[PDB]
Amino acid sequence: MKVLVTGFEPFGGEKINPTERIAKDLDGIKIGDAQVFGRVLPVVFGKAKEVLEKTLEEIKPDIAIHVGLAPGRSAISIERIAVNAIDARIPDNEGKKIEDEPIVPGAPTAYFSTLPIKKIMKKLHERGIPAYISNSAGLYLSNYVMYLSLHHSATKGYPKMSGFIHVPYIPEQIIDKIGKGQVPPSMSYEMELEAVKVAIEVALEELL
Amino acid sequence: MKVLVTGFEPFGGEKINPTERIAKDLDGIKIGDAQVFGRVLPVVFGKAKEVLEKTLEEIKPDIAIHVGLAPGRSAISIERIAVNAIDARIPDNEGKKIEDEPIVPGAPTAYFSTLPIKKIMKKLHERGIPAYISNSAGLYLSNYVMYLSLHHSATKGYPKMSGFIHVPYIPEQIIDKIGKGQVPPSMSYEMELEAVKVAIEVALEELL
Amino acid sequence: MKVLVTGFEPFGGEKINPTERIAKDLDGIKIGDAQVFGRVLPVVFGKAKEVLEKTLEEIKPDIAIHVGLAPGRSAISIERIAVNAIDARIPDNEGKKIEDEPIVPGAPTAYFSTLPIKKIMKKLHERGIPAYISNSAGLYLSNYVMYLSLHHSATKGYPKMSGFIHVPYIPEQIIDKIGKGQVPPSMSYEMELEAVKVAIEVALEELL
Amino acid sequence: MKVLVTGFEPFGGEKINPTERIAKDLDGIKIGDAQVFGRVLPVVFGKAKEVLEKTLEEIKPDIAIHVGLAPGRSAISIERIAVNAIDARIPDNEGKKIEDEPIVPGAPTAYFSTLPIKKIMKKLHERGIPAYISNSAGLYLSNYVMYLSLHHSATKGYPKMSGFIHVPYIPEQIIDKIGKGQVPPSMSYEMELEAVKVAIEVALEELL
Repeated sequence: MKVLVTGFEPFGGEKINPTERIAKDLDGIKIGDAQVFGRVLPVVFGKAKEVLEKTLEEIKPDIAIHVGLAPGRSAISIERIAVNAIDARIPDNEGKKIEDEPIVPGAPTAYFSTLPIKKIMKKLHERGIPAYISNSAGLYLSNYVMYLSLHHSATKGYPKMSGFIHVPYIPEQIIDKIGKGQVPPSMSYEMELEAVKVAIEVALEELL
Repeated sequence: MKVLVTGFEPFGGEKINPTERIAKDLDGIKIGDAQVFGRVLPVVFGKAKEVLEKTLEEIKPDIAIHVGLAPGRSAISIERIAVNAIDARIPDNEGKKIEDEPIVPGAPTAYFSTLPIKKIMKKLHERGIPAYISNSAGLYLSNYVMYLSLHHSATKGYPKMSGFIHVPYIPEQIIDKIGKGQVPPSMSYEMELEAVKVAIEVALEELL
Repeated sequence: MKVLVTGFEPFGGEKINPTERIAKDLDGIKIGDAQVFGRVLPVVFGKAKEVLEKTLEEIKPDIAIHVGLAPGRSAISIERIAVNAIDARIPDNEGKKIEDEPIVPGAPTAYFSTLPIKKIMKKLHERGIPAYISNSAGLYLSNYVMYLSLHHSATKGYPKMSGFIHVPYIPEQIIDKIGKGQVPPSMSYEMELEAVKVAIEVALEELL
Repeated sequence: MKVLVTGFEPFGGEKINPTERIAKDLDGIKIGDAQVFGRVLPVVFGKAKEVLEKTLEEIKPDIAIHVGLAPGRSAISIERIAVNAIDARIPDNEGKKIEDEPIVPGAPTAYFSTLPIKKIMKKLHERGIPAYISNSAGLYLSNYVMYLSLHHSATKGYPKMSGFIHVPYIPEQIIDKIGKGQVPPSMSYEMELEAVKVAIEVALEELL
């Protein structure tokens, strides 16, 4: 079994992205039988697609789990739908703000996630990790790589399970927002890392 | 040196209060030289005063730090003011909802906290624990024991340093609010317990 | 030109639904040349589809604008996507909580709204009405009638423009939440009614 | 009877302050028998005190009602306590950020508002205006003029009733926050202006 876990580099003035450090910490580990591969994608439209399609070609994983920073979210949000659109409020890391573009012209409006999302969520809960089902992943880079990967799954037969997990801020990133009058929700790094490993595990008890 | 730490029992339909477990975990420990005493107060107007005045009489602490559950807060809130008023929205644990009462008739409108609150906050930050100064402690039981203790300090000469710390929900308490459509901020138990020990330590580097 | 405007009856313990009163206030009026029809649908899965398909059959409108109460929203939210799913958190008004059902089995995952949503939003703004594009309509009755209507548009050729608008609470509904410790955003009735007539007007300058 | 109503000029990057326009709209009107005077104060520490003490000297009002913009509040908040402290997060309009200063050295820690605040709140509610009792006015300019005026009342015998009202944003100010990714609560200008006149009226049925 081969399992891809991606995370992103820091974007829009974040000094840090907790998902980069999750991609890197799950890289090369094995959950029993299954090899896990962890890769960090650019927050750059175009380049992220390119890098993601090479990686899926090269590893050809059975389960792909894409992870992102969802600022101001208070729990682990498990994504239900990727939609065929970019409408970037902020620019990707190269300066490209893209308003109202399809991701794949002619490809479906939307794709549902193939991860067992309610089981993942229920498991997280009995681990005492607060989690819920999100119904929008935005229309920036999370939804973009969440859509391109459910599309390659549909087009090429692999990955077999694909989806997206949004994690809160970690505590160490809150303490300079406090500074400009703001205190967002956070979640410890350790809870987040564990949440994406509990996810990998209910994905494997399902995907055969 | 003697240090009191209080926490409260669960109130208003919480199954758990993280501050009860913090009172109990700091009880009997020693931070160097200083003995720490941890006591859990009732969320019962009247009875909490009684219990708190006996304890301050019996231990006669140099530093008193009172800790409470602040539901929906996203960070450790360090309290600046206790005010002379009850206006309970919900009832205390015995059924007493008290609207617009003074705590001590004739006593001052307000008391400022004697804890080094900005230093505490600054230390918490460099520990990567998100923290801020709160300017209202409500007008229920946190403000009641926060005022009664700044009053005994003013009346009797001890404690020398007194204040209040509000902690978020812990994660294990969020997962049934998710159930009734709500996901509040949470903070890990371990971050909270550490935050109140980093507080005890900057209090002692100050109080001589 | 014929224009359908729907609103819903009160649901889940709301004493009132502002959209029922908007359906009823735009009924029978004319914006120039165009006749406007206002109808109130049930918040009852099944029955709402039935009632909505009869109405579209009987009026055969060129523009259909479906309006709902979005509790806790602070502005007029103009909906981008209806998705093929019910996952009701609360029960519809008859007692049916439906978890994970398709609306139309075999029909597309999603439909984009055919209303000129950015122009509507930009117009609202220059009218000083705060408005934004929402990317999820839930998976209760708003998304259900928002999807059934973009599906009849796709299946039957009419309506030509279809979409959904979510309005805040009106002020008179906030004052009893204050009572159980909550104060949600509200918007005046009059701002809301005006917002859906500014919408009808940029829809008609577009739809020929 | 003489009634002072103050409002503030725009501060910290607000293009507008709705309270300036309320001070100006109630100026010179009469509620029956009672003359109402409306004055706009600077958001400048020092200068606001000066201007407010001249005005109270010159009008010598029986009721003073001080009104301010509370950004991000969703309802009319009626203030309970002015406290003797500045701790400005942002600078006043002249560049002075003042951290941890007393307003009046030697004067009381706090003052309770003399307005009949629950009656005001109850009346607002039966007018369908959402309103609640706030327990902190910040430690910038609202709390500063809210304290200076409860202090002149205590020192000089007039005003007889004094307090502070915090109003939400008005809608026209929300539409450029939407732009930088934010949509705060708003309240229509008209609801706000009416709320401070319903206040003046329950203050006069009380103050003799």
